[PDB]
Amino acid sequence: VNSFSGYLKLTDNVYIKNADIVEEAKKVKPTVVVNAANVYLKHGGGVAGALNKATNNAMQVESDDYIATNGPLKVGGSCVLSGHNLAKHCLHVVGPNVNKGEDIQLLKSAYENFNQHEVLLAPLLSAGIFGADPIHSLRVCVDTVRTNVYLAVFDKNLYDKLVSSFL
Ligand SMILES: Cc1oc(C(N)=O)cc1S(=O)(=O)Nc1ccc(Br)c(C#N)c1
Repeated sequence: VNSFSGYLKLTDNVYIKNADIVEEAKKVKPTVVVNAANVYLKHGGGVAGALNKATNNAMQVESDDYIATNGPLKVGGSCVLSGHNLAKHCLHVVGPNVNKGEDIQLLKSAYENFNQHEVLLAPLLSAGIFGADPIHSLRVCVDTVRTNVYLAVFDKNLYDKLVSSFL
């Protein structure tokens, strides 16, 4: 038994809730929150900017030190950093950004990073301002992640569309 509440069961291991991932992280303080990162860990907008804002920019400060030491991530890759006030850890995962010309096949590789963690709070990857179809992202998630994933979908009209079209 874990502390996630109000989620709809999608599979044996995938759950989905119409909620704001930041407000969810603040309430649950999960072991792992996933950030929809870019390879530079530049948290301007989307989930990244919202998570970073909720950390009072501490996420960005830590991220800049990480990049200065290690260089950029790979598209499809990840790194584990602090969760600051939101979670024990933040798993920064780089899903391909369609609008930037990044290959969509890399979405499966991105979701494979989730399998290194028993339980995660996560957004959908590669959707929103990353430019790919959210129904597709949910399908890849369900077909790739084997650990327990709690998906927070803030967009009300999208949440309903994802549930109603889920096979
Ligand atoms: C409001 C919304 O729209 C879509 C869509 N395909 O239009 C997804 C979402 S989300 O907020 O619920 N989760 C989410 C996940 C990842 C990213 Br990156 C963003 C952004 N930026 C948002």
